[PDB]
Amino acid sequence: MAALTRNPQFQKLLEWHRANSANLKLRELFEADPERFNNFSLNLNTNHGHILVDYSKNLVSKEVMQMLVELAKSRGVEAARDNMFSGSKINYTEDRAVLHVALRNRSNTPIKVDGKDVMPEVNRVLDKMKSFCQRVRSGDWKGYTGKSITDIINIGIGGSDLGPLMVTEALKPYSKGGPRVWFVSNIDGTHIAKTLASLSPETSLFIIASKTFTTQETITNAETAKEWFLEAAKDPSAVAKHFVALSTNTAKVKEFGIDPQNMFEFWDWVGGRYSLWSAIGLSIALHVGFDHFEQLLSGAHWMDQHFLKTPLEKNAPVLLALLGIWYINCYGCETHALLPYDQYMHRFAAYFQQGDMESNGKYITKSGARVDHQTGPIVWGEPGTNGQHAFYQLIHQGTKMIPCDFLIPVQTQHPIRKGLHHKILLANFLAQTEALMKGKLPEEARKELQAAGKSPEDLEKLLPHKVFEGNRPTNSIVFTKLTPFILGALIAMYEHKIFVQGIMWDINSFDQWGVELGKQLAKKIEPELEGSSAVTSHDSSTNGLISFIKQQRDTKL
Amino acid sequence: MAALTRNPQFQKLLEWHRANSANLKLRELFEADPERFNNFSLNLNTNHGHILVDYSKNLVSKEVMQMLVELAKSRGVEAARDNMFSGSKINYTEDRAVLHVALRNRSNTPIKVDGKDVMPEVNRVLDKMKSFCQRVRSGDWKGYTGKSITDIINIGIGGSDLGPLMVTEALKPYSKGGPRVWFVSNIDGTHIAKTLASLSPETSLFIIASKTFTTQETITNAETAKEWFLEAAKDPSAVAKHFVALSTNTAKVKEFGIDPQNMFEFWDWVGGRYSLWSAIGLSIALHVGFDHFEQLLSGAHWMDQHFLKTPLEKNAPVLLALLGIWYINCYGCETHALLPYDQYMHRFAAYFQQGDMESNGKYITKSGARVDHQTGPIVWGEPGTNGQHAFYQLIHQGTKMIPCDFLIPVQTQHPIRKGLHHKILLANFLAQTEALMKGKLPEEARKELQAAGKSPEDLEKLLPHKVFEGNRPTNSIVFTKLTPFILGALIAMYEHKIFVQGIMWDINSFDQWGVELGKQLAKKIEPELEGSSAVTSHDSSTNGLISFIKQQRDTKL
Ligand SMILES: O=C(O)[C@H](O)[C@@H](O)[C@H](O)[C@H](O)COP(=O)(O)O
Ligand SMILES: O=C(O)[C@H](O)[C@@H](O)[C@H](O)[C@H](O)COP(=O)(O)O
Repeated sequence: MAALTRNPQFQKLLEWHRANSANLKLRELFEADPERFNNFSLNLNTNHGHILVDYSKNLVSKEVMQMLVELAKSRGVEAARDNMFSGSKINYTEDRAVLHVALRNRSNTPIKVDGKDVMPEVNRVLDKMKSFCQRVRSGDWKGYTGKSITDIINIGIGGSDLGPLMVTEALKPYSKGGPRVWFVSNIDGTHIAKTLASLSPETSLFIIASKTFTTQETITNAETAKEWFLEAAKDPSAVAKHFVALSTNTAKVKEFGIDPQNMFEFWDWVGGRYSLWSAIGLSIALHVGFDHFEQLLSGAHWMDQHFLKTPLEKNAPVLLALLGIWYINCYGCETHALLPYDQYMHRFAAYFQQGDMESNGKYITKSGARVDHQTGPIVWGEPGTNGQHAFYQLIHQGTKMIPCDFLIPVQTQHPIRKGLHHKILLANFLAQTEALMKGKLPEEARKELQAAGKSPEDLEKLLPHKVFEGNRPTNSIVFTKLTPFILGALIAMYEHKIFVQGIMWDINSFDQWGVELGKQLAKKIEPELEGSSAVTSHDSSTNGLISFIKQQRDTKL
Repeated sequence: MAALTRNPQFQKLLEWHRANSANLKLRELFEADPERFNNFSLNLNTNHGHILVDYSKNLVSKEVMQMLVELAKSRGVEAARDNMFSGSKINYTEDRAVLHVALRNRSNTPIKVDGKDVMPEVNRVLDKMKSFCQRVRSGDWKGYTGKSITDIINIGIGGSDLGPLMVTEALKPYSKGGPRVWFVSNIDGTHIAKTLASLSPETSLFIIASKTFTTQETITNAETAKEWFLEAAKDPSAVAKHFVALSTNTAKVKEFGIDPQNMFEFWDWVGGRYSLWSAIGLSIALHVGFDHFEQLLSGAHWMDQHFLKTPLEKNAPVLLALLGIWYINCYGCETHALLPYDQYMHRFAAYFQQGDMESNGKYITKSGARVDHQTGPIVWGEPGTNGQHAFYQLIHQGTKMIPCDFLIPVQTQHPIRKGLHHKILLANFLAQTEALMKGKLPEEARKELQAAGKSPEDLEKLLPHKVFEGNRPTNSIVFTKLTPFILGALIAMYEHKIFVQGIMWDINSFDQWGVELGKQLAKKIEPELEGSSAVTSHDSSTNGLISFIKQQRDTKL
């Protein structure tokens, strides 16, 4: 047994679910209570736009929410939160603080690690980033032939890739006057090859993004970039004009051959999947300008303050977390879908697929005991409206329960045709959650079949296929506009959702020991692939696949 | 109850699972039997490359596979397949044939629908596509000001978008000397707006891809494109040089104002999510050339013939389907991950997320019974190695069982640094499935921590976190090279896997009444967004969300 399952508030919740959950029907919940939306939503005013978190289309009553809040309290969420914010070493397996909140601490109130305020160094690096952004964006920073930089290439993977990629994509309209940004991440040589093919060494600046500065994919990609660069420049001293580093590892940055003044530092208490707020966000700041980067940080700071100050029962990330606990630990739902009705947000789901799954895909608790309950869900999704044509069939008429978060800005960045496209986009956003809740009754579908001129036989056969059970719960998250500030608040909101769930499960949201085995085994296989000799050192499958590779790699097609 | 659960071969399978599955341990299965790879893999020689389907790292024995094959026979898979290939109207809810196999029927053996061979019309459209491709790609086809076409823009959604998108991405190296290709799909105005900003009306050719030619997103996007075009051209006759249609609806194509000689026809028996093989594939053929499109079709034809003629026990799509049934209906796994170790394949998982989930996300059977068992899984994934740094933490050390298909070409399109990148990519591909299979025992992790220099205290604290339980099953699908032919074979293989699972569940893989519902939903909300008036006609959530939209849409940020 584990902390969560031994908790009496959890036991009460589970027993309530067993006895009563069959009585929960969304249609009836709304019919019984005209104040339902009012009581089961949060309209947050940030002073820079509103964020409406509408959780009313969920399979919860007032009683269920009360039990969930009581569980958050009795799992120590409030104390755990305060410990994060104060610099306690809550990443217990690595003995590190967890301080992405410090990166965006706009108030500059001291946050101490080992008795020392981290804010001076946070701000020093931010100042460095700002200066660098001015130099590059103005054209003052020259390439080896004296030309202004037109292209920036981030080289990094996972935490050193997805954040900057997702954010630059989401904030594309804010990039006027900024250099083009490219993201190279996969070791697959296709990635760097196709990127370099469209670039000039004279006007391209590479950003080597790596906490450790030892990740194989990133260092290999970086060395490939440098080789390509030096082929043209034929001068090792020119590297300082075209390569900068975002890292915690001064020594390995120097060994690679980058100028010490070209290093933008971060700290061990910045987790990779929580790092876009640090030096790692340099490509964001370059692309959209430092002012917009500061706005992004400020939005996160607003949400941090909301999370810190707000009673749990009306605390947005807490409520989202609690709904997830309900669906995961009581209903047994494996997945959570993120469905932004926004093309600019097209990498948002992929970002939180990392942020969520790498954080909470854990099975060992703080005491060292194995969990005897579910932890993190599989996170997935694609932007609306496309999903409606693609996998919503399964959401509407399959055999899985799938909690979905639908997200949309009220105002579009592109109000073409006098807002026609956005009107339609909004209408779909609204209609889909409504339909997921309501479904379609036999009496409704029957009349439709009759009106279509179906024979009595055809109607009878078709009817069950046209009926939708509904009762599919959703969150609707609606915000004034997707500005840098609002985007920052939204990312931070989900960061804190993930944190609350982790605390409740008694797991460490901030380590990632599960990547180690794959890395070890790959290092062993790498040298074995070279040459013609048979590999027999593994299981028959691994050996068999290697044999196939060696046999097939010289075939001409 | 339903056909599957009433089936005695299924109940035998399930009973065996209950009694025996806990005793299946992958590490031990491989140690006990050096022939395991040999007995649980298929090395397919297509004469244009090999496809190795290695299913040996699955939680199966000879006996499990025997029971699964017997179940497939009991469920009448072979007869159902033959019926699909013969043009029987197996899409029973829409009374339609299901004949994507006819689209790529290179043999030209007659396939009849309603007594009439479909092949002459299939080939007539293919010939038209070929002629059009030559004219555009050669530069002969001129725009309204007399310039060659430089950009092609597919406008379509769902089945009319994702296939052409995924395939042109996957076959990018084959696009030298072809026009740039763009995909516009979302109604979100951002999609068309950002596309048009990069284009000239003089040199852009639009492809309106829509089976019905009534889909709201597509027709709206098309009308927006046409307005933009006509603002520049100022001549309705110029539309014929810049707009073509891929459709079954001649009348609606004419209504939109497209030249009848600019219409590339397909048929009702071509499902949208099975349509890239038809006229819908025109953007593929324009981008990579008709010869490469023909190779794509040929590869699918090879796999069709494999599916049609091979005994079930050695039939690749059947075996993949059966392994899925094992994990879905016996283990209860909600999801299936597709993990291609290939950047060009970056939209492959998204494509089959649609192909699989829209096909098999169903709950009514052929008999009209509601299923009392699971149907289609949630399909998801991202290319390796990035996934290793995003969500593999959860796959390795979470609380979910997740069947994964790992896919890779032996030969890379970009053998940079003398093959160094691809070597590392292959090493990771192999290591990850080995790691998922093997895990790491407490005693193995203990020895590692001891050797690392950890104190008895630090070791004990860290130990449980370093343990990998393993026993996580995978498929490895390795192919000589990702050519058009091999890609075609791989897509068809998964199409047929989906088909087999559908037959076994007794559902219609080929309708989409949930998607049809969708296309009926937003029309009611649309007029309610106009004006400042409060909406009280829906449930309080829909009402409240509409109120928020109206309150927030004029705010200046
Ligand atoms: O924080 C994380 O999400 C993980 O630790 C991981 O995804 C990490 O970010 C990458 O492996 C890049 O690591 P480096 O920044 O050290 O190159
Ligand atoms: O076949 C499918 O998978 C679905 O029917 C759906 O995804 C369809 O492709 C789109 O709604 C576009 O429909 P049109 O091609 O008619 O515009």
